[PDB]
Parts: sequence; structure tokens; C-alpha cells
Amino acid sequence: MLPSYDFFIHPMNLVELKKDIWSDSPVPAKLTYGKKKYDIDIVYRGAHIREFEKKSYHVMFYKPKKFQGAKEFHLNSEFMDPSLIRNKLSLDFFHDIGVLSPKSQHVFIKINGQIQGVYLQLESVDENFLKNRGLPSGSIYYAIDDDANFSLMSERDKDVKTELFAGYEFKYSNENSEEQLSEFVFQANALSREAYEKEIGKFLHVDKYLRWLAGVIFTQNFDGFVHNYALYHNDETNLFEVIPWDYDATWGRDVQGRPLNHEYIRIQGYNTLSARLLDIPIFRKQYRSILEEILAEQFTVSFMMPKVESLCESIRPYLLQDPYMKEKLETFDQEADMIEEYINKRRKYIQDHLHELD
Ligand SMILES: [Mg+2]
Ligand SMILES: [Mg+2]
Ligand SMILES: [Mg+2]
Ligand SMILES: [Mg+2]
Repeated sequence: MLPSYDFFIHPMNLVELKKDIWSDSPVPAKLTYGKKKYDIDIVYRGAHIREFEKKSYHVMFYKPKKFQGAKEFHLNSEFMDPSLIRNKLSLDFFHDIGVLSPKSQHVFIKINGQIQGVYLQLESVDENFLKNRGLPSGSIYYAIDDDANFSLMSERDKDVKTELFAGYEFKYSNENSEEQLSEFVFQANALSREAYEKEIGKFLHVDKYLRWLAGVIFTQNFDGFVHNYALYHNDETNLFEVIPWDYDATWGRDVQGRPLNHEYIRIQGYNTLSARLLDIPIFRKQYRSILEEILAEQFTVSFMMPKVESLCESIRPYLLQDPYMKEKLETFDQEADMIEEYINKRRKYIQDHLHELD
């Protein structure tokens, strides 16, 4: 049974929200969940997903200050995804392969008494994300533009970046956050091949980076190497790791919603940091071992498809009650087989190319 959320948005505030859908200015609202009521602020989120009648929302809790351990969450329509499950499937997969990852759950929402349908509630990657995992304080940075590429170089300027911390929103930060990020970006690029094995681990959690890279390769987020992630600098270990975000264009479909034909991602992935690490024999062997471990445990039909089937079964009766989705249950139903075929094809490609890491 999906959690049912009943939102109230006062008509005056709803007019303001609908006046400029591109605005990032929130309006007050209320959430009722069971018997408990929450004063909140709500705003549309995303870019192209604002064009849909089934809008996506960023919900910020005001009073009470927290909802199930969080001060905010995201409500995605996942309308581009005919399955509504690829983002959850992906982010849970990252968790299962040992990468820090947002939790998510499907929910059923109403606004002002009118069903809006099935949404994916996504955890905000912020200080509560850390606290709820027992993780140390530190900094969280969101990749927001092309300068979040792990390089010294700005593509647009065709020159060295003016600031090496460029490309990120500082979501949770302190006085050291800029310099910590700048140092990481600089050292990722400035350490020689001969110094890399002994020194990159002073700045980067290499195993967690390689597991994130593996996750991008397995899910095939074509834009996942320089976008669609957050960085976390753990202040106790002094190391960076990478947290995925926005993984709906995965498991056999691209960002336009189209089935992949013969499009694929090479197993080495992309971005300069990946390239520098995979020039190091120890790290190439480590990465190969990670891919083999995941191929043996998580990235299999036997293991993934029960999760696909459980997600679909849990939301299907609610999709029939969703005014935007009620007509495309047949297409929805066909997505499990598409994902299964993708796993089989992707497994074969990765297995066939592991020798490139030798
Ligand atoms: Mg608040
Ligand atoms: Mg550090
Ligand atoms: Mg996207
Ligand atoms: Mg190389």
C-alpha cells in the first residue's frame, strides 16, 4: 500500500505557483499524512519536467521541522519514464553495490482534493541524509553545470577554470568547503601517473569512486559522468565520494525516453578522473574486480527482476487511478520485459569487454 499524501495549496498561492512555472520561489502549503498535518513550502522542481501537467515538486517542511527524519524531499512525477521505476531501481542498485545513495518510495498524492497520481518521493542529499546514515559532518556539493567535470578545464572558456570549485551548488558547506573541493579537483588532475596510486587516496575514496563509476556503467546514465551526482567530503576521513542523482534515463531508455538501439557506454566510462585512475594498474584491477563482483551478485536477472516486479505490482493499481497514467497501463506493463532484455544485453557487453582492463 502506497503512502497517501493530501496536499492543500490555498487558491491564492496556487495562482502564484502556476503564474510562472519556471520560478524557484516556493509558496506555502499543507500536507496531511494519516492523522498528522504539516505546514510546508512547495515549489516546482526540475527543468523540462515542469512542462508536464503532472508537475514535480520540492517540498520543504516548516512546522514540524522534520518529516520521517528529513527537512525536505522531492516528489518526481517520473513522467518521462513509462515504467515510473527506473530512478528508484537505479538509486537502490547504487546502494546495493556499496555507493551512498538517496532512498526513495512511491507515493500517491492529491492536491486540493484532486488526485495527481503516483509519484516517486526522493530523499534530499543534505545534512539529514548524512545524519540518518550515521555519517560524519562535512560538505555536500551538487553538480549543476558543465564545469562539474573533474577537470582543470572549462569547455566553454577553452581555458583553465577561473575557479576549480566551479560547477557545483554548495548545498551543505562550511568555511573550508571551497578549498577542499578546489584541492580535490586540482590534485585529481595534477598528480602524476607515478604519484597517483600513493596520493589520490589522500583526497578521494577510491573504492567508492570506482563503485559509483561501475553503477553509471551498469545503469547507463549517459550523462552521469559530469552531471547527475553530488559530492560528499567526509570531514573525519578527509575524503570525497560521489552520490548519484536523477537516474531515470537508465535501464534501456535514453533521456528523450527512447529505447536504446545500439547506443552503449564503454566500461571505462568518462571524465578525466576516471581516465587517470584507469591508467593505474592497481586501480584497473580494483575496478575490474568491482565489475566482476557486481556481475556475480547484483546485475543479474534473477536478482534485479524480482525488484522490478515488486515495484510494478505495488504501483499498478494506483496507476489505474492516476489521471495522467490511467490510459497507458499496457505500455507500463511492457517495461519489465524491456528492462530484463536490457540486463541481458548489458551483461554480455560488459563481460565481453572486461579484458580491456587487464
Ligand atoms: Mg524547514
Ligand atoms: Mg579532504
Ligand atoms: Mg535528467
Ligand atoms: Mg588510459
